[PDB]
Amino acid sequence: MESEFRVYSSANNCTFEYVSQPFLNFKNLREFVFKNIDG
Amino acid sequence: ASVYAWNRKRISNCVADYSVLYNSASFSTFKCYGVSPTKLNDLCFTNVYA
Ligand SMILES: *[C@@H]1O[C@H](CO)[C@@H](O)[C@H](O)[C@H]1NC(C)=O
Repeated sequence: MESEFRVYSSANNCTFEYVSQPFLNFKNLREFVFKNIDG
Repeated sequence: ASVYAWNRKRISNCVADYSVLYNSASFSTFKCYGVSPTKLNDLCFTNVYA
């Protein structure tokens, strides 16, 4: 059971929110590419 | 809200249909400064402060 969230202490000024469908021996391989081009 | 404590809502990440507001008969004042209502429905803006 997931019952511990400790990643932040505050959230003051939000500009953008987006809720989506979930993306997800070692059995799974997950590749991601993150790019910042022209905003 | 009261005018001293006027509410500000930031509008982002959506499609703003201005023709619905402009063609309404329920508004007494729709005075636009700096832009015309006809081309509002075409242009795009970063954020809208309401
Ligand atoms: C950001 O947050 C602080 C405190 O929460 C506030 O004083 C400031 O006006 C905010 N700035 C914007 C641009 O929302």
